[PDB]
Amino acid sequence: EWTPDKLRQKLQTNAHNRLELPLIMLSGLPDTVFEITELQSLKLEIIKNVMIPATIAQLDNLQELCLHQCSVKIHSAALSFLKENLKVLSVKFDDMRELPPWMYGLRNLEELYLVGSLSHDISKNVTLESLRDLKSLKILSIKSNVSKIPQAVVDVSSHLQKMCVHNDGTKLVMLNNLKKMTNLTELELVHCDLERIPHAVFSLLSLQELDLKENNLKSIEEIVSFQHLRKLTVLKLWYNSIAYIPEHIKKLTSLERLFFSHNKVEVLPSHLFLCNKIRYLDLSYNDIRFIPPEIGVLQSLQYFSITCNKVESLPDELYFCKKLKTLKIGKNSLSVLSPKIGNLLFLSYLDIKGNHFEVLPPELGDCRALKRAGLVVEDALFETLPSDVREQMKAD
Amino acid sequence: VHLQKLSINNEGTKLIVLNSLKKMVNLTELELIRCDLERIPHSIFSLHNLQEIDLKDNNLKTIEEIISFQHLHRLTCLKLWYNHIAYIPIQIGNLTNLERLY
Amino acid sequence: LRQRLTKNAQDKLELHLFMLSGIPDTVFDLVELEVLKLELIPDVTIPPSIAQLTGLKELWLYHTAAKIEAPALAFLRENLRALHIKFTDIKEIPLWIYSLKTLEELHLTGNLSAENNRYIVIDGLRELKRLKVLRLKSNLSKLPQVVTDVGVHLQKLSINNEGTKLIVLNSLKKMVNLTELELIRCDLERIPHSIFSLHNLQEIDLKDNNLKTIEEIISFQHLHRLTCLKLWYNHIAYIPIQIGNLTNLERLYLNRNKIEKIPTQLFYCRKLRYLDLSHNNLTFLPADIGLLQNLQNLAVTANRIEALPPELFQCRKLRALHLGNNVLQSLPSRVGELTNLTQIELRGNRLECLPVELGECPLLKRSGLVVEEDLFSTLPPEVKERLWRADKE
Amino acid sequence: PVELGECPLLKRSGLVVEEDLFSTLPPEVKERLWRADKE
Repeated sequence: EWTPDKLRQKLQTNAHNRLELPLIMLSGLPDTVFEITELQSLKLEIIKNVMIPATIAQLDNLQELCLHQCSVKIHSAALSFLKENLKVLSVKFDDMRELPPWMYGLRNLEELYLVGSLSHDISKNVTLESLRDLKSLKILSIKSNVSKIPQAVVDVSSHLQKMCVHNDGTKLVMLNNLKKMTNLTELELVHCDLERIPHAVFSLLSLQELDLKENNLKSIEEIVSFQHLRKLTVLKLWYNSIAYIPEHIKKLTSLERLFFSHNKVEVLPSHLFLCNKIRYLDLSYNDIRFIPPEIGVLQSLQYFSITCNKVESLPDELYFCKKLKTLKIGKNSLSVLSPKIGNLLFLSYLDIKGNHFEVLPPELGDCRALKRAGLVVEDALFETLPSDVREQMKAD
Repeated sequence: VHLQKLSINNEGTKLIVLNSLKKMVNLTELELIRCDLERIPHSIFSLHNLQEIDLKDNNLKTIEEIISFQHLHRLTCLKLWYNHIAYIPIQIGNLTNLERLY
Repeated sequence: LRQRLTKNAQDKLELHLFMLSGIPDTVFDLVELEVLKLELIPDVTIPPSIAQLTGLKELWLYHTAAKIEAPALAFLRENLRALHIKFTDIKEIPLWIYSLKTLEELHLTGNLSAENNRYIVIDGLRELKRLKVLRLKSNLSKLPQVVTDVGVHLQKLSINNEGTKLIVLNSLKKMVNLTELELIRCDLERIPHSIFSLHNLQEIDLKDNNLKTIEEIISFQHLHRLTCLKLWYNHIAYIPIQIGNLTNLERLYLNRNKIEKIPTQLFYCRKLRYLDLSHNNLTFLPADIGLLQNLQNLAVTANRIEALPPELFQCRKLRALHLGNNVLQSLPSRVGELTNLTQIELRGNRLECLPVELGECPLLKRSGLVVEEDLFSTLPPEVKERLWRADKE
Repeated sequence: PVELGECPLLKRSGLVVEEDLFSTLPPEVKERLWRADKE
């Protein structure tokens, strides 16, 4: 059925810059597929009752495998070669048996994408707790309704580094299994229904980043132990419900990325901007009443998003901070764009979309890195530049 | 807050506005088609981002609320069509910024 | 069959015949054909109607024994010029392929070491005086002497041995006309003196030759013709400074190796236009890259570079930046200086955000700028719209 | 001679010069001549 020329037509690239063969709803796997030896990634979607022969030893260039909703079988030489060669795996378990039991005989595996679903008896999945045979695993993303973190992760904590979990309305419990994470660096928990940040995250002493996505954080009071995460630079607590921000932010100053978009914050304190190492601060689509002037302390800031706020007053000290590359103040309650805005030399992005402005000043020419694209505004605000300034601006 | 166009067709039924439309900060095109208002409420000329205003088939015998539109900096097109407008007052000469005066 | 027609890397019209009983007469009726692919056609007899294939220049007989007669033989001798015979037996190789006059490209695949037939079946290569390309994917242990007499007129000799050491003994000094010696998977682990003894090689690609130390490069400066020295797929662990002798190099492809670092003296070759260092162990990328003003595509994908030096952007001729899968902390705004950049691989990495100066590049488009969707969305909406409009048209 | 190198007018499909010494000709000369066979 499938000539090699048809497979040349099917050849494409994927999300990881590998040569992918998308095989969709096939009866099986042809040997003509394995005749291709330049192949870097295999995509098998709902191709069930499939046995992998020794012929995959032809193509040495594989690095990624996409075994999606397909029950696959195996052969001894295939086990040996995919132990030696395969490193990236992306499977979908629509059915528990559609997850094959042989992923775990490998060792060279590094990336794993465990998309799908899970039942109530989570701990009974011995398929999970065989990754002790994996030695090189570093990326684990489990989009599933997982309520209890398995002892699998506890065992593989020594070499694992990235977590991405989408529970989608399922409460995540039993967080000691995330306490006994030791060498983990990235944690992206989505819709885990974690009411409070557990002591698990603070037991982590080398976490580069944390995501508490879609997690109902009403209050943030456990930040006192967050100082133990010296590697923590990213705190992407967006679409969250943090009503106010306390003084405990002073515990960690190594924080660099700070996403509180769509948060419940009412007034920023005097105590956020003490941590000068922050460069990447987000408050997009919040409802902050006004910006206090202590923003002047954040000099090493390069991103300050407060878009769709209720902020009626921008004091000139954020205009005094010239290292601020991105600064998004869109759809606030501000009145007039600052005339002395050309002082910000390194102002790459100024999203001030939908703000009630009157007339743009002529000093946008003094701004070195602000464009019409950068200064996104309503068009009746775009039409306001002097004619010589239009001549200097159309030529940038 | 993010919505920018609201066009309500009612086949000849008057709504009760009652100045409940002032949260249209991002609205740019308020198009009352066959509203039969015969009057202009203050919420129409309170919304600073409105650029398209056509009071079509609203049976305006007189249009008298253009003077308060100067706080609204963004109005650029007054397509006053399909109406009972008997006369234009000479104060219409005060405007300069319209383009598609229909 | 007419809608079946396709094209190759040489942009020549092919057609792949695959499990056919013979060649259909509808195939031979075609007159615009350039490459006819008789692959796995069981013992097909070639009729004289091959004369209808007026444009026919390339035949790839892949496990297809061709039975031919005198008029078709004459037409092939007077027209056909390139012939890639893939075989698994000596009988599969036809004897008439040695009688073609105009043949210039000849490719063999299949083991040639046999009893009482070692380098004797190809004794008819002396009849072929127009041969210029001779690829031998034959796992041969030594180069045949008949090929050495052919090498007076041969300009290209590529050997594939699949990990078998070829007994050089400096026997390639006869092919003074050789221009592209591409030892593919030869597993030499050393450079014999015959490689730099001949003066006519421009392109020397020692692909999977497993050379531990690249030490014979001092003698390559006498090769004024040498401008493409592709030392990829080797255990070169360090580059000695001596390569600074070779100033004529342009396409130095040094990728898929364990180079701990390319040194400053490596940049002493200002003529370097194409530089590939992908899948390497570099510590960083030095400043003397500013010297290489002619650089067009610098490829350091999946190497260890933490910060991009501004001297990289000092050059303006960059066109294809294979910078993906790296540990680049951020891309400096100086990429806005680059205009020739038509594609740049930025997927993966530790890229915090894409600077707006990427929109300043005119030649760059969405297909050129391969990056993750969220990182692309970090750009302002209107510059993304500009890039979209420049892309689709 | 090396005078068969640069100019885009006199090239191989024009002039079929001796191929025995076309091998010892410089590669830029061969570039002009193969350019003839393409252009």
